Amino acid sequence: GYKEISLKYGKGAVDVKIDENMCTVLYPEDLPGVEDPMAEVSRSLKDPIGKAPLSDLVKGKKDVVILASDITRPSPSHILIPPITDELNRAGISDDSIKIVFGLGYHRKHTDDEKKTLVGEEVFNRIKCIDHDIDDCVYVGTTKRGTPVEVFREVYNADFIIATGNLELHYKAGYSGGHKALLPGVCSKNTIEKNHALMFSEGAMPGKIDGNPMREDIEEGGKLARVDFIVNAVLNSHKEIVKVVSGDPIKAHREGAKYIDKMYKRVIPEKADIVVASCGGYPKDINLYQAQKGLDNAQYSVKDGGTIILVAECREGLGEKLFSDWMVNAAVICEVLKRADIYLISSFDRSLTEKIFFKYAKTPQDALDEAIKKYHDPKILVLPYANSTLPYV
Repeated sequence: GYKEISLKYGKGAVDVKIDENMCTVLYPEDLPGVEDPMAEVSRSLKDPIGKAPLSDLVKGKKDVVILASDITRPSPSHILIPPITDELNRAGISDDSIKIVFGLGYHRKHTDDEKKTLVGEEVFNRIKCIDHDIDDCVYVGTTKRGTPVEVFREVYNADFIIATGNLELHYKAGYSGGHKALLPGVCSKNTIEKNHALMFSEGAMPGKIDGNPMREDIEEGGKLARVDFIVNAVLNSHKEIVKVVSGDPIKAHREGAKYIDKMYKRVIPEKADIVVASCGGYPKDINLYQAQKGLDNAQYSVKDGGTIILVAECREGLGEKLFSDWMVNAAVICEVLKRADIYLISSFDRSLTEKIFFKYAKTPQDALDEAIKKYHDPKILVLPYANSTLPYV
């Protein structure tokens, strides 16, 4: 036994020493970003998953709409959109038959400069770039979960809809991308409101599609809006494009989700009694609110009655105002995970750490030594990069 594992903590690192036969250490396999992203887009458009290529699908269309967004940054639009329009032009579709719609959801409209940023100045000059108008939607049906689907008129009017965006793990929708570009981004306040209520279901969790009510509602509303085709950028932890998937809004998305899974999903035979999770260093552990991203990932791998040891400096404090005010009087995950014990190894003192219901230890080793005593031959799981590593049972 007695393996030494170093865990990132703030701007440095700290060691923990574990019986090697008691523990297992899971690491992400962060792929490097492609050397030529636009060429990668072109590759995947010749290689569409679950659909014939754009060449065969858009013949004779006159109102192609491309969905882009920067609700989530960094947007891939300026890389994905030009190679798409190249394919449309190749198939005989002129720039007057092409339209780009930005999915605002609840957010404010874009300035001209911000639109040029999102699509590139050359696309902006050739092709109309239109902000979602949340007050100009058209009802197209209700999902089986009761979400009325009211789509922006520009999108409703289209004879062909190409959804673009990122594809990564999402803490509620399981994964981003696919039909998510349409629902709720270019839908009405009603669609956005009711769909968002599914966030609080028990199956709204990262890495889960089937049985995820939020993901299922999204893909359903997306299907009532008849999204035709997706182009999605698979990102790594540095938000670099490692892969592009194109084609059927369902099948292409599943392919993208397997690439994410190859990088970040670490399947686990059962839940551990002790989980040691580092956020991976400053500034991912800059404050407790941000450290939650590590804890939200570790929460699925600890047993009922288990112990999480969260290694996160939080030099800048509790973080976001509404989250912090809740902890001392958005925080949802911490509240859920309190069927286990949580040690916080941080720059906080014991009094503050305990005031927010964490257990306190000076170092991770001290926390693990006291936790190990509370269990009979505990299984120990160590997540050195918990902000991107998803243990999955």
